[PDB]
Amino acid sequence: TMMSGRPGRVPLQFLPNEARSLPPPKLTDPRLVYMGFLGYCSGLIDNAIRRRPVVSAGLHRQLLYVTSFVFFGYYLLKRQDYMYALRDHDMFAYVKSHPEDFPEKDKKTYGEILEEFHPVR
Amino acid sequence: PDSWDKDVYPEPPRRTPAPAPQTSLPNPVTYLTKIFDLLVDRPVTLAREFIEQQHAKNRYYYYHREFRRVPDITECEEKDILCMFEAEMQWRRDYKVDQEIVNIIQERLKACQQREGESYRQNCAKELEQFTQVSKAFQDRYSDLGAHYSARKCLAKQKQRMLAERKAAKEAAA
Ligand SMILES: CCCCCCCCCCCCCCCCCC(=O)OC[C@H](COP(=O)([O-])OCC(O)COP(=O)([O-])OC[C@@H](COC(=O)CCCCCCCCCCCCCCCCC)OC(=O)CCCCCCCCCCCCCCCCC)OC(=O)CCCCCCCCCCCCCCCCC
Ligand SMILES: CCCCCCCCCCCCCCCCC[C@@H](O)O[C@H](CO[C@H](O)CCCCCCCCCCCCCCC)COP(=O)(O)OCC[N+](C)(C)C
Repeated sequence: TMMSGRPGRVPLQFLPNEARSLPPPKLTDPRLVYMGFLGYCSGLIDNAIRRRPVVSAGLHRQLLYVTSFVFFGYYLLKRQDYMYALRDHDMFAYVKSHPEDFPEKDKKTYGEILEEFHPVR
Repeated sequence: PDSWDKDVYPEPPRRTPAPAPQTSLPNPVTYLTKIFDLLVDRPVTLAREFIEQQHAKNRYYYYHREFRRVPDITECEEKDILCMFEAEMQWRRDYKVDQEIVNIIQERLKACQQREGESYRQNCAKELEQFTQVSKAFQDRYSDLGAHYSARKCLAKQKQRMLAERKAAKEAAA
């Protein structure tokens, strides 16, 4: 468990207060659109299984499928973005605090770097 | 003609002997040349004159792209992706230009052999030496880079060649 037991972590909290400082996902996000597509596919499969006209019947049910999937997808995207931001924050802080472990290296140009040449013949 | 550059594509002056007939018989070649001029050359010349008149009314121009020089892979730092990209693109353009240079020299060689005809072995030695030198330099530059050639591989080959030349010079001086 990498990020479990991280200091200051409130248990059973889907989204903490420190995640409110990040940009929320746009409602037209491609991932949100894919969640809506999954909901629509679920509605079509429901119609097919219950032997109703696949594209015609149950418009209210299909709308509920799409809306529920988009709702949960929006919240899931927020949590995913927050966790990745947390990982980047921790990695940067550790690199900053351990310079002897992450030292800057002098950059040698390719004129000074010697590389062996292997002909193709 | 002004279509191409005479200095880039040289042609020796053309020496055509004057006709010196010794018989009273008519020349079928002369008669057929007159017929060809009367029936073909005049109509095609008139057609080209009309076409060129139509072209001169819509005269527009196009230009030759110029690329400014950029630092090469020697100047680029290690794993500096942007400088590496610029240098690699420049090296590829230089490779294309060198290929076209070799093509021009080869065209010189072929045209000279055909023009000289039966005395090509002696009269085309000047163009053979230029082709030999250009091909030697081009081969040393881009001989065995491979299918996935790159500026880094060409630089590594040049470093190997320079090290070999330095070692040979040191051994000779020893
Ligand atoms: C549409 C492209 C989809 C691409 C993939 C995306 C994922 C799948 C789509 C979501 C699920 C769709 C529904 C599934 C069940 C369909 C059942 C059916 O009959 O459907 C016929 C149904 C119409 O027929 P119906 O009169 O309602 O009822 C006829 C009876 O069902 C007739 O009943 P029956 O008793 O005659 O049925 C017998 C038939 C029953 O056969 C089926 O039911 C086959 C279809 C279901 C199989 C599983 C589907 C996939 C589920 C997810 C799995 C992963 C998908 C990706 C896989 C990738 C690798 C392959 O069984 C056989 O033929 C057995 C032999 C073949 C077996 C071996 C082949 C199996 C292939 C399985 C994979 C198929 C994947 C592609 C999807 C194909 C269907 C759309 O047509 C559709 O549902 C068409 C699709 C929906 C179109 C919506 C259009 C909306 C308006 C335009 C929108 C424009 C774009 C939006 C933006 C705005 C632009 C302006
Ligand atoms: C003022 C009061 C306001 C209160 C507001 C509510 C605060 C949050 C309340 C949460 C609900 C009450 C508790 C009910 C159970 C909570 C479950 C959830 O909220 O907890 C989170 C859990 O969230 C879930 O784990 C994330 C669900 C993700 C669902 C998708 C999984 C990803 C699959 C990848 C493909 C996705 C495909 C598309 C999916 C639809 C974090 O809990 P955590 O203490 O830390 O877990 C400890 C165990 N660990 C450490 C091992 C993890």
